[PDB]
Amino acid sequence: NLCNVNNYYLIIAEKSKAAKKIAEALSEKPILCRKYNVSYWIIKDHNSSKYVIVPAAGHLFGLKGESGFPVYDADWKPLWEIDKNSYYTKRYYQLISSLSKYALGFINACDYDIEGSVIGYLIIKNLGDIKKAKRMKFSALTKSDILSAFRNISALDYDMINAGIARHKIDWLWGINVSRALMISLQDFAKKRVILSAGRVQSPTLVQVVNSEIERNLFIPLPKFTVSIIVKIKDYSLNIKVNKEFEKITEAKEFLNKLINKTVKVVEVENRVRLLERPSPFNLTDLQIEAGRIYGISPYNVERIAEDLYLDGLISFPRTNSQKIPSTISIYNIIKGLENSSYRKLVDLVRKITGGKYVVKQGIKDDPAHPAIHPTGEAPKNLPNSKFKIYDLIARRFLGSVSADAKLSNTIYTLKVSDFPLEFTVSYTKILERNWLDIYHFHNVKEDKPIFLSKGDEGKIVDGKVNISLSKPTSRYTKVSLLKWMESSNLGTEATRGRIIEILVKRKYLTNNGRYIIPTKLGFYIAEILNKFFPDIVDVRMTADMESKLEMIKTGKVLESKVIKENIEKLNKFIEEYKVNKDKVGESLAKALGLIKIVKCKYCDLEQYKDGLCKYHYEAKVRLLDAVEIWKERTKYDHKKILKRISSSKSTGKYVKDIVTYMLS
DNA sequence: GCAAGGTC
Ligand SMILES: [Zn+2]
Repeated sequence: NLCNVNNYYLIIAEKSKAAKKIAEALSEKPILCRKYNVSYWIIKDHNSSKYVIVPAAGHLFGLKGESGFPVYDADWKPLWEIDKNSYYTKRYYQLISSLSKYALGFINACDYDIEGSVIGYLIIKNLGDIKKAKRMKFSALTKSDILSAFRNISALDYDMINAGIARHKIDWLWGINVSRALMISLQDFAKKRVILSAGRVQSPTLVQVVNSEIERNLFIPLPKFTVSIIVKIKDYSLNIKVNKEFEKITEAKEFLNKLINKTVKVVEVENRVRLLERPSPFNLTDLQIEAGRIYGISPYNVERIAEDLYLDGLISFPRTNSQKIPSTISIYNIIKGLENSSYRKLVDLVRKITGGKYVVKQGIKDDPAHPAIHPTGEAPKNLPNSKFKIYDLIARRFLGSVSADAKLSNTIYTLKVSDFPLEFTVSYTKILERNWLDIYHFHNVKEDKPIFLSKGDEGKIVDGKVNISLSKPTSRYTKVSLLKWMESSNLGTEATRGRIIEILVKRKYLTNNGRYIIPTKLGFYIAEILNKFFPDIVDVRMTADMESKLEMIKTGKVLESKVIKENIEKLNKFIEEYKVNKDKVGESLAKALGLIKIVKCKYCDLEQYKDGLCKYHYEAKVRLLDAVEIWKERTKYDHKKILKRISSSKSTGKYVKDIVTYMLS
């Protein structure tokens, strides 16, 4: 049988598609084999050496520690021996273990990042011979990249491996201990056993939602005033908002008074042609943001649809931060694949506006292991509309990036009020060449109605208004805008961000208020408890500091052992200081879950704090009265008018509106 | 039991 083979080198890939692609790169007829119901590949013909290519399935090993508190040591163990979720990995473990027995040497061909180095290391270490190990380094999954990596096989980068291991240790230490400190404190106080968690990523994310929700529910809009004018010039009546703001309504009224009756004169005309840049290809964060804005799909669902499309061979590997396509990726093969599909009409358009040359508009962000998300060229069949909407975004985004920047004709009129130092512009845009706007057609570009003015034309300011504008709070969070905030803060990875948000929901820390996501009462107190006794775990700075130490490990500037001991010092010091207050923590937690029931606020479910009000409803009144004074000085309105306008604004925090409502009776 | 991180 063809699948019998001896004296080969064992090439370990991170996933089954990567293994297949490597096998296809090294032989034109690689041998498909099957054992423990896992596919693997034999190469009998690559330059007179034998190779077996076997996929892992993500991590096959994970840290495992003792039970109890606190625990400052853990061991790598088979994931299936500890986690019944990842029982899926056992058959991969068994296959690789079997194949390692006859192998002459081992090559880690997992993805070229910190986690890939660890996955392959632990597999070779525990199932193979780490003394006979080498590394394959490729940043894309093309034959050229793979065969070049294969030719340039090097020794293991232990600095990269140790950074990866350090990341696991740090996250295990803080995640497990602090999560246990939460559960153990409640257990000793309330004699209740509930699942509570904290972590380097999930907890700064919870606190962000909680802090924003607090400031928002306490927000009072403050008033400012701007002036708009009516300009009669020739057949035209122009309504112009003057770029000047006023705190006091009286100085806005004096400004408007000084503009009315004055003459305005066109002093400059500029006809300029602007290029509107075509988009770059998607990274997962861009795709999540766009799919959210255009279709309302949640970032966790976008991640899993993108995965299904990639498992179907329709798009490249989606868990990528890159917005770049490297030169080893055949654009021609994608375009001609998309020609043999329903997109051929758009391809013909791209071929037209480019003169037949497809140049990717390379984005800024990179990824060491993968290029940006792009269609493979394979034509889809039987995509439910939800999976087609994602595929179409990716394909039109890629096709748009290989097309042409759009051309805009801007007519800009500079008008000056004669007898006053005030200039202001009036402009309309007309789209010369839509170009990518017809391909990635998810961008509305406003073409105003043309206005024909000439240098020397004059008009009168015949009217105007003082316009009030009320200040605005921070916006509410959606799952996608939270995703965006995490990426912006460098929390999580393309894979974990969606999932970690869903963890915060499953722990009942956050919940869905329709479109939005809002903290629960449990979430509120967990943020407070964690900021009080474990503030490091609640700041995005912990990830920044950890990333910095990890880059030092990767570059030979520090030892993993130091970083872990330092981490243990900080955690333990908090652990010591914690288990004195550990019954207050359980107490706060007991209140958090509604076990210590309490006297409720006059207006909500929170615990009353002063004058019959919870601490936030009390602060809402303090802040309201301060604001009401500011409104008085600025607007000259009477008290009832101020309240009723504050009660009218969607910007007004809920807690404030409860008090205003009451003040109005 | 709990993290964050791979992938299924
Ligand atoms: Zn209250």
